[PDB]
Amino acid sequence: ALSLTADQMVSALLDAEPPILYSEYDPTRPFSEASMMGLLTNLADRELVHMINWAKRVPGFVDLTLHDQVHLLESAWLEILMIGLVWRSMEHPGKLLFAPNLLLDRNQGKSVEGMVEIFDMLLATSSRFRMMNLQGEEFVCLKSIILLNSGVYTFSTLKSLEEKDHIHRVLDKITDTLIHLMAKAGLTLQQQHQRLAQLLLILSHIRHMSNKGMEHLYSMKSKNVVPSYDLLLEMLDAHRLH
Amino acid sequence: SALSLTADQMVSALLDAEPPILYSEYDPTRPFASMMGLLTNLADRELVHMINWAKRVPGFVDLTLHDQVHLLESAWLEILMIGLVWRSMEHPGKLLFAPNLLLDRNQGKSVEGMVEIFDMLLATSSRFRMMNLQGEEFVCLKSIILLNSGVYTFKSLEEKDHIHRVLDKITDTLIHLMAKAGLTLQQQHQRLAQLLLILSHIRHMSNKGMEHLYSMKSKNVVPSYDLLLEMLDA
Ligand SMILES: O=C(c1ccc(OCCN2CCCCC2)cc1)c1c(-c2ccc(O)cc2)sc2cc(O)ccc12
Ligand SMILES: O=C(c1ccc(OCCN2CCCCC2)cc1)c1c(-c2ccc(O)cc2)sc2cc(O)ccc12
Repeated sequence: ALSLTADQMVSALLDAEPPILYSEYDPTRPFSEASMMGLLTNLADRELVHMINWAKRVPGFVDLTLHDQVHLLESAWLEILMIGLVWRSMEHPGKLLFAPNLLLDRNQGKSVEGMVEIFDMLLATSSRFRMMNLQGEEFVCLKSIILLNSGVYTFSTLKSLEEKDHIHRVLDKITDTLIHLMAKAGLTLQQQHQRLAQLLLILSHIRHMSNKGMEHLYSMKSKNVVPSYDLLLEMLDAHRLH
Repeated sequence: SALSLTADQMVSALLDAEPPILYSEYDPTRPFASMMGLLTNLADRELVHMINWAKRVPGFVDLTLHDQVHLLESAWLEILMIGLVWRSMEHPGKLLFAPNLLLDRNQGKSVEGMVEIFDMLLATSSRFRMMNLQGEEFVCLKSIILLNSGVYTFKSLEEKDHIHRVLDKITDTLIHLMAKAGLTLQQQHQRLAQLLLILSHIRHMSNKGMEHLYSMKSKNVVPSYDLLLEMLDA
């Protein structure tokens, strides 16, 4: 993994991209605002399975222990859902494209108590992507950075010092990769550094939205909010029988 | 105008703007639970010095008062935390809230819900330590937190463009520092990225800290709009 070129890094990330899923309901029937959370929950749950298989294709990720793979996904899963949402919504001002058949605006967000504030933050992030003219190759680098970065500070065993050093090396490679993309695009050295910072600073906002969103989901008092250790392990820990 | 400062002038302005290190307010002859009262009192006194510092960050006072207040509302606990982490850098295993208030994680356990965030703060300090973070870099990072934390949640696009122009100059300033220190272009990029990724962790800690503070049902957690505006002293 640490021997990939920038071009190989981009290529592997582009190839790992998960599909765009649809909301599960009959589109010949009228839409009901009262079904919204149900629809969003079912969508998130199905997306999680594809997220696990995307994560396994992120260079350097399966080199980690399964325990650490689980912890990174525990920390990052809602951030990853959210940056994916923002990316899908970038070309639809004022809207959030949860699915091609589930395109919502903030007035619809208002029907769920406590949701509109987060809605508004997601919309502003989509606006920022648009203002920056964020490219696909840049987007997949950012999403991989979220996966590797978000949980790396909340995990001192010898094996684990080895894990953190590996993560930091892979992160350095993704930085090189972003710079390569920007250079190949024709940006000056000054413009490369400035845009690199602009991209990375957005990740602080994505982390903020993830924490506000998590607090919001917990406030709904559903039985199931986060993916369990066991659920994630089961999905991550495949046998070699297939 | 602020946008015309050189990288060297930006660094000097930020170093000179640095706030003082305050002490905890307690009688050291008296027996030492009341931990939260001490920390609350400390943070409350730190805030006015934070406002004086923000007014000295180049470009900040070119914003409307309304927008200055919004930025401080968003950033104040992050700023207190990166300050704590910086002060704690040479004290492995402990958090230097003040020179007369140096606590370890065992003392953090005495307050329900605190030790998890305590541990995150200690880890961030260790990361700064291992990166050999310099004072010149620290004051750039802290200025970035002030300008960046609220910029995605706001004439208004003129204000945002201004903020992003100032952020760009601080990026330029960070790179300049690293170049003078003899880092290669590759190392310059990589170090900039490593520093900015730590800011996501600091945002995370601020979020969890805020939840914790709210979970204690205290008199009040966030500084009000009116308090901040008053301290800005129009
Ligand atoms: O609405 C959701 C959402 C709903 C349920 C979720 O989790 C359901 C619990 N489930 C339990 C098993 C493990 C996986 C999660 C997650 C997101 C989405 C979001 C959200 C927005 C605002 C807010 O205040 C809270 C969340 S963002 C998002 C992106 C998606 O691709 C899908 C759903 C979503
Ligand atoms: O303990 C505090 C703290 C206590 C009270 C605070 O706010 C009190 C409310 N006050 C109201 C008027 C405006 C200012 C805030 C803020 C921080 C500090 C921190 C903390 C750590 C862990 C955790 O779970 C929660 C907080 S971090 C910190 C750094 C400081 O320089 C000072 C206090 C602190």
